[PDB]
Amino acid sequence: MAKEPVRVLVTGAAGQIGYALVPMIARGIMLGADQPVILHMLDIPPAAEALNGVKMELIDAAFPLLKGVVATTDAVEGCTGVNVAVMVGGFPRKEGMERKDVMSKNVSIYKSQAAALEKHAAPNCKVLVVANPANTNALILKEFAPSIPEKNISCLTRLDHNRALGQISERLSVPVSDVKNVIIWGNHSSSQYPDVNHAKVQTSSGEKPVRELVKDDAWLDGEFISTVQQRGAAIIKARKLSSALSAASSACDHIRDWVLGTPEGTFVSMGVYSDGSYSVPSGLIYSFPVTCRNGDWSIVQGLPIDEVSRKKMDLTAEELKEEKDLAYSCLS
Amino acid sequence: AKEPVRVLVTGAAGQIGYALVPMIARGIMLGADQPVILHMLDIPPAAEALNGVKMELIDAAFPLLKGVVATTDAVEGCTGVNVAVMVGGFPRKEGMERKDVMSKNVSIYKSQAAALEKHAAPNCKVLVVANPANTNALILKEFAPSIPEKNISCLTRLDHNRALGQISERLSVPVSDVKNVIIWGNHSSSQYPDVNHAKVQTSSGEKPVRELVKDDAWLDGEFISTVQQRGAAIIKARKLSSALSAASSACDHIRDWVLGTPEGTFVSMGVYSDGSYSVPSGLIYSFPVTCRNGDWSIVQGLPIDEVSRKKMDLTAEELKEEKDLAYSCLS
Ligand SMILES: NC(=O)c1ccc[n+]([C@@H]2O[C@H](COP(=O)([O-])OP(=O)(O)OC[C@H]3O[C@@H](n4cnc5c(N)ncnc54)[C@H](O)[C@@H]3O)[C@@H](O)[C@H]2O)c1
Ligand SMILES: NC(=O)c1ccc[n+]([C@@H]2O[C@H](COP(=O)([O-])OP(=O)(O)OC[C@H]3O[C@@H](n4cnc5c(N)ncnc54)[C@H](O)[C@@H]3O)[C@@H](O)[C@H]2O)c1
Repeated sequence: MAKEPVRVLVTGAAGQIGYALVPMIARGIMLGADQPVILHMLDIPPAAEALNGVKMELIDAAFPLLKGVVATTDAVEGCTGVNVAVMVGGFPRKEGMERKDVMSKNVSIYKSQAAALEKHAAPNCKVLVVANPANTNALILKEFAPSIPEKNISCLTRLDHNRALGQISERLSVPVSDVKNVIIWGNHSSSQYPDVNHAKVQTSSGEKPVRELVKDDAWLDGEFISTVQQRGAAIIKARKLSSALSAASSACDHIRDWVLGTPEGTFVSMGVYSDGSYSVPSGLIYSFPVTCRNGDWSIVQGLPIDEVSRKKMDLTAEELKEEKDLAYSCLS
Repeated sequence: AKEPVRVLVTGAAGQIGYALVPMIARGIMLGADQPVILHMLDIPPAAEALNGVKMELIDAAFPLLKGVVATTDAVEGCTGVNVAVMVGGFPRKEGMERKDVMSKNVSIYKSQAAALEKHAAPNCKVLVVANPANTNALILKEFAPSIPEKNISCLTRLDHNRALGQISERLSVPVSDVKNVIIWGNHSSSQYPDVNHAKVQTSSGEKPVRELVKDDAWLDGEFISTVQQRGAAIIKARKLSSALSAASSACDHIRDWVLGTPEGTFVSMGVYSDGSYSVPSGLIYSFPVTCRNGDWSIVQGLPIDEVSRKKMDLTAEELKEEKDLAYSCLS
């Protein structure tokens, strides 16, 4: 059991995802059962009363790992000293909208808070952008925080990844604990490529490829992909709010694997700063298969890329370039 | 172990249900090594949202979760469950009289008692969260006479955890250093949050709360008022009653009940009274308990001073008034 706590910022903390996420952090799901945490929660002045209400409930839960809660609308205060920053602040989309449709309202948040994190967060702070459009908000953050190490900025495609795992589990009627190594390439949008070519299912007679067990490449290459791409809109249709329980849980998984490491034999999807791997342009926030060790991600190199995969990977890269240019047009 | 535990959450499409099901799926309720199957029960007006909750549980890829049943059929929901967390109900809204909140909620517990008693697994442990918590649980117990009486409880653990939090904040010490407050009686503003047996770990050993606070005026006055009124404070702040903290405290209640209370610690649970502490028998009333082998045991013999006695009796009388009101709703 560590004595030194980790300071974790959650922005957007008075909203749906924040409310689902902060108790998971307090209970040890993000950084481990033996790691005390201090929470910093940041929202905006219209939500000040609700934000204080969330803090009151965190206190009321008597979480033994929790060693402090700062609940504020002051970004300097919220960002000071933080070691992990999970950026959820921003507007959600409504039923019928695309994830890109909250760009105009949200990208200015990321331009502004980039400077607060750069000046005030702990030097090696790990940043995870959840708010949509996730990759482009993270890219804007990176470009306005040039002194944050490029490796420390990421966005959340782990919910797309977990959705893909869940679809395979349901299709095959096997526990999701037995399914691994799907890949989400590219943008958190309908251009993502949910790829099962490298995915495995543990069975009583060994690890088997997903395609070998599904025996329906047509489904995997068609309805499976559109189901994963459109899953967030399906949740909003069912609930009248977009996917907070599963987004919060997936953000815990993203940070946990990044900090504590991926298990041997497993890789996961993370939106990270592209370096030229897989012939994707460098300088995007782009989702890749990664392993994590010693607190750093490493792209899984050496995977075979067929021509269909190549085209999908290039299309999503081009969409990310277009979104970045439109984001700058939305900024002053 | 290997075989999953089946956990029913009723009211699963609501605010507390949404906060609670991922905690169960993560292992917070029954342990990090214990696979679980969820049964989620709601009512037809919430069927689409309930299906959305199941869709998100699948989307989260929870490795401990081995199945999800989402239903509006109470028999299906209760079949074979080993733990039942009853959150279904109607929270009080402006314009609802006390009798209106009683009538709309206790009828659920009369009805679902038969489904639980006939279909749940033997030795199923039942926790009623929905308000009025103690009275809903008493109605459930009375209509499910074949469920062992010690297997029905209600949630005062949020009141208990609130009292721990208030002491932590007053002393500015981590809440992990505070233990052994007691919530006596009703989950309501008549509860008695008692610190006379509570301790705080310090650099010079465990010390009684009263010795460290050195502010009997606060502990006997505003501290009690703050805990009694805290649910109302959450509503004022958020425009909704507690959910994150209710779900977390329900996990703590079940986890301590099933896995045992920690060494040296007792916790508050609303349980079926047997005459202990000169509290009337046959109520659901919150007591300090330890848990082992899946059963609670009241911590007996704690000294009760005159002021405490009066508070313990007033909350018992309120429970008798609620029971009479419940009965008047059930004909
Ligand atoms: N997989 C993903 O990456 C994923 C999944 C689901 C939702 N999302 C996105 O997450 C975001 C939050 O969704 P939600 O449902 O919690 O929405 P919400 O409206 O319930 O919460 C957003 C909160 O952000 C706060 N906010 C606005 N500006 C802020 C600022 N400058 N600083 C800090 N906080 C600010 C708001 O006041 C609000 O409390 C949305 O953009 C949503 O589309 C992402
Ligand atoms: N510490 C406590 O004991 C504590 C704390 C907070 C809230 N509560 C109480 O918990 C309950 C739930 O609060 P909430 O905020 O989640 O309210 P909510 O309205 O969001 O959720 C209640 C859900 O119960 C469902 N419901 C109604 N009848 C049902 C039935 N016959 N079977 C199954 N489900 C049924 C509803 O459709 C709803 O989805 C309320 O009674 C609340 O007052 C208790």
